[PDB]
Amino acid sequence: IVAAVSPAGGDFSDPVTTATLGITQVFWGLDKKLAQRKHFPSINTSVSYSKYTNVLNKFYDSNYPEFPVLRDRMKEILSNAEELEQVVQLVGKSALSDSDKITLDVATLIKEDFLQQNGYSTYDAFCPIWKTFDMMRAFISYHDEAQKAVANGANWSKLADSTGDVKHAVSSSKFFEPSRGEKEVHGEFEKLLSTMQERFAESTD
Amino acid sequence: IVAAVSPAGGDFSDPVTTATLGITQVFWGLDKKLAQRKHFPSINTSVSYSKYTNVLNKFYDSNYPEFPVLRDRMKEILSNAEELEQVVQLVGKSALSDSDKITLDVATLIKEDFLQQNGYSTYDAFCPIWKTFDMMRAFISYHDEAQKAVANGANWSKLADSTGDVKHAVSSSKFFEPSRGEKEVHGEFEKLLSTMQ
Amino acid sequence: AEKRTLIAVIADEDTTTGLLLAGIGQITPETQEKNFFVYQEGKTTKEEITDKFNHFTEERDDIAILLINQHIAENIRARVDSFTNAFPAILEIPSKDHPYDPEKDSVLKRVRKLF
Amino acid sequence: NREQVFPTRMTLGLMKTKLKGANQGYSLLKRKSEALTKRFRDITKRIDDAKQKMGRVMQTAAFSLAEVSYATGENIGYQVQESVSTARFKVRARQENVSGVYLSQFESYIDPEINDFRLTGLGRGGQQVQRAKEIYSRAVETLVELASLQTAFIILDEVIKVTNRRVNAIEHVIIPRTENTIAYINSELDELDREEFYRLKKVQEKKQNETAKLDAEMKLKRD
Repeated sequence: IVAAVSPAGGDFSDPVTTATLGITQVFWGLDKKLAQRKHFPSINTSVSYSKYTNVLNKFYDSNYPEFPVLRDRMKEILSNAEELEQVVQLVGKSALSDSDKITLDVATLIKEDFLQQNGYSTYDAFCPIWKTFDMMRAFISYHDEAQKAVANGANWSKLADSTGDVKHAVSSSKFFEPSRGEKEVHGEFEKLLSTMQERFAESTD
Repeated sequence: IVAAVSPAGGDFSDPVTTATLGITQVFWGLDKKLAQRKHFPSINTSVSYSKYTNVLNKFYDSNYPEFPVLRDRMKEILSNAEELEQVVQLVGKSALSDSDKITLDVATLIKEDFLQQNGYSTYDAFCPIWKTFDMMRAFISYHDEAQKAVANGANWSKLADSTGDVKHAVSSSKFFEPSRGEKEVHGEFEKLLSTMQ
Repeated sequence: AEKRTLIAVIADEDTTTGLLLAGIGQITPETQEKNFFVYQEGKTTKEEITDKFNHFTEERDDIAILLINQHIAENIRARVDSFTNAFPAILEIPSKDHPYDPEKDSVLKRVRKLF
Repeated sequence: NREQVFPTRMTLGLMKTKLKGANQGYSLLKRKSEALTKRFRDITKRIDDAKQKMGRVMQTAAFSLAEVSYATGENIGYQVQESVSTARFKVRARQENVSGVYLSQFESYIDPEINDFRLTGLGRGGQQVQRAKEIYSRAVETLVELASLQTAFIILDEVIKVTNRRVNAIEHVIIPRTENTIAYINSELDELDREEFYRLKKVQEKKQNETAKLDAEMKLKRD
């Protein structure tokens, strides 16, 4: 059952929103913030939730994908980056640390290269399960590699200096191709971790 | 006639309270801030008032002051401490005067040593009129003496590190076994006040 | 800050001699480290200057004031400008054969801008 | 801006009070920024004046050292460095309230346990050298005070910036957010009251129609 509710001004106080949210085991919300900017499909990470997500994780484990882990990690990164946004908007961008900045940069990367997919495009219009899973996995790998590199005593900016290649590569995973060539993507991720190792070698020195 | 309305959440918008306001001769308010903070029984500072206070003072004319006329003074101390803390919250412990430090410590003391009453505790179950007047007099004494000491050229820190017993003694002045041992507590307190110098 | 009561110095012969004469110098008996070091423009390497700067500024919790000759400070103007902490306080002073240039002082330069 | 879907009316009071109070706090932070700016400005002019003092002081100290060196012949550096152990001249950090801002100031400390310098084999000229030392003692010490005025000025700037940042947040941010919250809450509450008033109007109309039916029944009974 898929039913569209059109509350006045998008307010949850409308009878429609409440009555809908009451009997629903899952709800996908639509935001007018990124829709007004002609940005891709807009969904609130602080609003949209599903109660069927658990059995969905159990079902996604059939493909031996990690739905729950990647989703919780990305949601935590999103919440921490949102709080980081509140703090940066409060004081400034010079009042934060390297890890928080990495969280904000990762938030931007997840915003531009993941949640936003052009429906009019010949690629981003439809995203396969394996494509999104590999994208989230490679994103998590780059995030873990960056977090580990930051723990080695390297600055986030200095780490972001030689990582432009991996960044452009992570942003280029939206186009890709048909079912054939998934190996090229996973391999590109391996080349990304290897690139991280090369950067580590470069740092010393 | 003792009536208690049940306003939801502690809102002053209560129709019960709204209709009961234009009638009742006495209204004792309960602050939602003090009640949910796990603090002793809630009383709003500025809101609580009595129109029978004048007649009650006329009836206290026979029972004399302390704290009949000292109620207006304690009201001055608490209201001024409220006006001071309102800024202090938006200022902090950084920039303040000596009279201000005395006023804040006076608010904390007036909170710990006066308003707080525990019905569950056997000793704190109830306090006498003379006992509460004794604790209030003790507070008014330590406060007026602190204000006098500030005008004598004495700092806040040295004075605070000077007497640590006076606070614990001024705070326990609420009976706790009234009323026979009143004059004795008055003597020990006055003796401490004269021994402070 | 409260722990900062000692003065460290990096300056030429005359300055070091004068300041040590004043009685500002002190040697920690346990660490055998000193709070004074005579400096030479030709002989002392920039890396040692930057090292001493970083050590005196961040590695020690007991440094209150760091004295430095203007001639010496010019060599590490970068590191000097890079220092923005209130403690230790930064004061550029002249040396022999090297008068004090106001614009050379990194902190004073920073203050000069926006005047 | 920021809008809350569910509002009572007490929430409107809390938001309004928090808004006015944050406004007053904004005014306080603004005046404080003005005073801190003036103070940091005076401390800045005093800092430049102190640098221009500092150069002359350095020249004087160098001159004193030269005079002592000429007087002594002796190798000053060796004996001097050898006679260093513990500071006779130390410093003391203190806290001073200055126009609202609490600042750390430095106070010169002279250990009486540590004796003055006693050069041997220098004789009378040694005393001259003592005088030279006095000069340095008189000089750089004051400079250290000026240095404090410098550091405290720098921090006075940074903190002033912090105050300005608060002014930036209390201007188009907090004030506008509170305004939007109060407006949306006012609209939701007034609309809800309008709906309830509509239900009441329909109820009263129902009573009036039922009463009119009663009247019609009475007329019918009369007929």
